Amino acid sequence: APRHGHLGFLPRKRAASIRARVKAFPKDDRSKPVALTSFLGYKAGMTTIVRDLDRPGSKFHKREVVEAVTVVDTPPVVVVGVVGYVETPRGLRSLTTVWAEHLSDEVKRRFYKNWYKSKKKAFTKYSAKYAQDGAGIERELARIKKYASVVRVLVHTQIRKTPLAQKKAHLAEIQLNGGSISEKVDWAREHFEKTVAVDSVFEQNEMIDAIAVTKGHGFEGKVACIGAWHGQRGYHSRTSINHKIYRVGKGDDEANGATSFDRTKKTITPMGGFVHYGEIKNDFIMVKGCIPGNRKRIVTLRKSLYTNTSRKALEEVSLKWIDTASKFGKGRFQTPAEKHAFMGTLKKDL
Amino acid sequence: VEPVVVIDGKGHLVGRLASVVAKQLLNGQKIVVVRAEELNISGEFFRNKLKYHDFLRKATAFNKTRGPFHFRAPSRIFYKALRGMVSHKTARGKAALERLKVFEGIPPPYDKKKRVVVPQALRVLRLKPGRKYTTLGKLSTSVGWKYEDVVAKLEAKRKVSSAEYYAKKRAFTKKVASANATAAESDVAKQLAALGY
RNA sequence: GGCCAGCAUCAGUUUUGGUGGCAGGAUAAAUCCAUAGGAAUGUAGCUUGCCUGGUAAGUAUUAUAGCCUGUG
RNA sequence: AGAACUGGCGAUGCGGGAUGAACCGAACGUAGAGUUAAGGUGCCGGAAUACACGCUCAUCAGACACACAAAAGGUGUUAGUUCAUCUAGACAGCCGGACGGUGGCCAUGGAAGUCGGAAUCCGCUAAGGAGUGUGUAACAACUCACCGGCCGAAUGAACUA
RNA sequence: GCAGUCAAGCGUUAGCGACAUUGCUUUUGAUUCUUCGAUGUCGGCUCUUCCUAUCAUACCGAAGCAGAAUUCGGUAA
RNA sequence: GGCAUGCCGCGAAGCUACCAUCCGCUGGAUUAUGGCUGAACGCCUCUAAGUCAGAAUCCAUGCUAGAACGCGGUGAUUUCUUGCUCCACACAAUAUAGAUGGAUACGAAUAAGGCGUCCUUGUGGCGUCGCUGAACCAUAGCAGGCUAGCAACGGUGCACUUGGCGGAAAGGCCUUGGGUGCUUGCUGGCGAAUUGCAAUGUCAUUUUGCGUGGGGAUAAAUCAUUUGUAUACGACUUAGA
Repeated sequence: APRHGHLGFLPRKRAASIRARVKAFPKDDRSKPVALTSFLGYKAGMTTIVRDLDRPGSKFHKREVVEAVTVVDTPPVVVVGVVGYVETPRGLRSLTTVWAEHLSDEVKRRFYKNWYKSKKKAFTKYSAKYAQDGAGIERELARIKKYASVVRVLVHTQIRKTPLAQKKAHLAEIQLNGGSISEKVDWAREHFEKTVAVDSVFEQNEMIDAIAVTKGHGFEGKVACIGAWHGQRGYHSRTSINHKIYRVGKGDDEANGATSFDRTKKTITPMGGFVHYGEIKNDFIMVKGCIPGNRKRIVTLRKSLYTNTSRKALEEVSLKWIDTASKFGKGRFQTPAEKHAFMGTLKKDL
Repeated sequence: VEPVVVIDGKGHLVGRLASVVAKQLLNGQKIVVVRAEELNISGEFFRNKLKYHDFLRKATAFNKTRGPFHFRAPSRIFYKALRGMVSHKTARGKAALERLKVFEGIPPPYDKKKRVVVPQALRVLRLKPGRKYTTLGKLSTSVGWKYEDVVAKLEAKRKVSSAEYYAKKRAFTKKVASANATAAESDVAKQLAALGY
């Protein structure tokens, strides 16, 4: 009979870092343009979407169905550097790293720990080398062109722009899908300090996989028949695959929550706000199902590492309405207008 | 006589080469091995695979984490065979093993350095013609060594560079030989010839 | 006025090389020379079909090579 | 199971046998020199990865208290014995003959040789089975048992290690 | 098993003996209504680990296997 | 308002659920099996040589952890503990799994190759070599002195300087320009003693510290408060010049 879990997931010691490191990246298709392999963000909360589907041969074909969906915060991102790797018998080794020298205070805080007590002796000294006519970054580009057949770009999250006010941002590597590494490095150099749009990397109905750290539960350490004669739960990296993206959330403008059917002008911000989270005011991605971890936990979005031709991925969504009632209790209305209509005027109104 | 000797694994028997390397190491002789992926083992491929699988089963019965690592790299496999020949659990064995180094392919700066072979260990010389033999590279690839393709490109590049260097050396030596022939018939040349040169 | 070594030759144990003269075999035997013969895995030559100038067995037991046998 | 008899341990050190209280050797004070028994001379392991005649492909050979699952069997290998084929053309490979009474006699819708079954003849020759098989309602259709046309020098059968 | 039978081979070379072989081995799918002194602690829960002399799934194979479905040899833990 | 976790209906939240929801991979090598070519044996043949398709089998793709004693890159590294670091030498102690000339670089085949040559550039012809590296350089001066010239103007140590190549651990190699020593390639003027018939007779550096003098830089994390996504206890992630 089965056992108390999967032996491949044991031992289950605590994760070495809150941020889930990417184990692998999708194969580099040279014929495709210079796109982005993955993205990083913080998940806000859960919501319910009611929609119909075009699924011929299914019992619920042409019938409206409600499925669990989640909203992940993903504000605009700016590239901070580029990293190249060379294949070796010991594996892929980092050749050299480059920086634009135009690093925001967020990455400086991330690098340091006691920023308030820190003297703020940032990269300025090294930047002074770059703050010239050049020929240094040109040398780095030449080195990464002659070698480093695989290039990974470095980006940092706009933690300051996140609804949950914070000063320290996360940093992680992201690969490219473009042609020969010449185009990759040229695009990376041109895109230094340039804003990155989430919608440019994903699209509706796209199948994606994500990695995150599950909720911790503290110490979790009876039958006296275990050994023959002849202690932690949660707070570990976990992966999930085959997640359908229903719609790209352009949360910097109204009408994102309402669909073409309901057109109930409002934002996806649940009444009162997300539990233990702020108020979304920037770009976000809508993905069905659920992702490990809790609110404010960093998550990574990847396109499954491979292309899928199954009809499930091909099928397109027909969102009719998105639920945004107050999750802080037994919510009954989507916007204050509905609550006022139901209850009418109140003492506070006069 | 040389302080350091580089042995090419290509076309060499694992057992004899390992035995001679271990014997030389115990006498205070630095030895380094290159192109270990090109090493060969007698017998047919299936027999070698079955023999290797037998060692894989061996491990710590109850604690399946501290058992001897079942290395997949050809260099590590070659080192493991030499380990059993030397007194590993001794100070002398540990000291001798330090002098020994094994790498897949020919990484620098050993690429520029001279390479030699062991006449009493050549597979082509000692193994009878027609006898089945197995290449260590194939076994490594079959046992999860996902690095054969990576080594191939570096080996090809090094071979091209060495071919260019050999062409330059041949061009120089042709002129050297022409000059030596021109210098012949001189009195010093006659004296050298009469004195064994 | 002693202790530790080197050098030359010494007596015992012992190890590894060089060299000369003798006795024994079939008074070693092969090899070498002479003598009369035999054969082919036929030597020169001759002979027949083919064809650039070789080829095959037919003859040829030593001839423009040699072998063996018996004896001295 | 039981008898007389021999050796060792008993009372025992030492070299080797991975190690074995019964194995091989071996006359036990303290040191030096040189030669050996047993085991060997690829490493642990001190000694030739020595010569020479052959075998061994083994999916875990082989280095195994030698004891029995052990008798054969392998279109696996190496070496040998006997009996015949033979230039009155050695075995094997391509082509034809394979007849005539006859479709034998009894069984009977059909057994023309190949669903039943007794002998299997005589005529005839280089040779022909009242049939070896493949397949037919009934022959019919094709092969060899046996022979010849070409080849072209050793071949087939039973045993032993 | 016993007692033979044929006799590949070994034989004091009269005897042995491999494989087959005959007799125990309610002929009308009837009913035996049969289930005969185990002197011993083991028996059953959960989970793990190992074998294949493997039930399903998987692999292919031989069948009066036309399909459905069925009989069986083998690979595979 | 306390009291009898007194209770009642609701009740977030702590726990937690087939008693709720989202997902649960794809390329090769094989077993048995079906074949190819083709012997073995003048036939034949899936096997002896190779090879095709081929199992939930095997390897990786993917997933969890990560050598707590593996690795690469990146930023900084103390202004009055003036403390610290690089480089030229300056004395010491340290110890060398053990210097006592030189790791001298094609690859492929081993029933075949390297070199020069001819063209027709060929899987070509000719000559040349292996049958060991017992090979090539270099090796003369106090562990290598003080000097005179001869002809070459070559060989080479040394700091600058020009460009190129090298990322598998590159940290290495070649080279443009002269400058400064050696030159035993050749011939001469001198010291060798006494270190007593031998007592390795050292002149190789590994690291560390203080000194001179030309430059170089002006940080950290923890303690503590706080926070809670972490949370038995520890650890850990946030915020305050």
